Amino acid sequence: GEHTAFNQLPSGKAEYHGKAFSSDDPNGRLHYSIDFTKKQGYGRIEHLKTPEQNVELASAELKADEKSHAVILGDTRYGSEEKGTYHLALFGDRAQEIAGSATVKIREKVHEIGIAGKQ
Amino acid sequence: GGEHTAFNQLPSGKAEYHGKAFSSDDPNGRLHYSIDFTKKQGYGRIEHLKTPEQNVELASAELKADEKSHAVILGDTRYGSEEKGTYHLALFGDRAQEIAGSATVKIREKVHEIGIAGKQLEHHH
Repeated sequence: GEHTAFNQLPSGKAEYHGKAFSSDDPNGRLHYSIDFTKKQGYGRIEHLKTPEQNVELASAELKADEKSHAVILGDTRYGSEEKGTYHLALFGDRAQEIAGSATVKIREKVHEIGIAGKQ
Repeated sequence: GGEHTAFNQLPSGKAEYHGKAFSSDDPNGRLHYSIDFTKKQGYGRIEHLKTPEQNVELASAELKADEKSHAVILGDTRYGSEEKGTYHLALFGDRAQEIAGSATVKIREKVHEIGIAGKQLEHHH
């Protein structure tokens, strides 16, 4: 439901699975891990038909945005090279859900990928 | 080519963006978005998604620099004037030719993620 407030973050670690969908491919999958104690998250997009869109969602810090909402802003990578960025927001009293998006630049073309996951 | 617009490379005037709005179950929506570069404000709307409540207003929000000096917009999503969530956009190209990001819409305690992307259709001063 509501955005998880940064100063209301649950304790420990969480694992998320869900969908990754581009404008022409609704069939990708998201895997994402959050360590609430270390304030860190990372994951990956998989199963999109374009191999280069199956990016690593590189290790990034869990921080507050200007509305005090718990967010993660990180880099997207493919073969260890930076391809763009991703933005995730946490939802629920226990950060049960994550949603946001990722960009992947392929041959000077930017691809926008919607991402969503649940514990 | 395809790089983030640096906040100090922003054009002036106003630009209109048209493009796609796509949820995990509906790839056929449309984005309309206006950026007033002089006032550093943007707003728009999502339309043509089959679920009426997903056709949100992307409320007026500030155009600012992110931590990498990239031009971005973070604002609220609304439907019937009520807040439904938030949206984020990033600007791409040396003249902010494109925008891409996403919007969240909460419907009956369920959060819906909508991918959004647009290209400059019109620019005036």
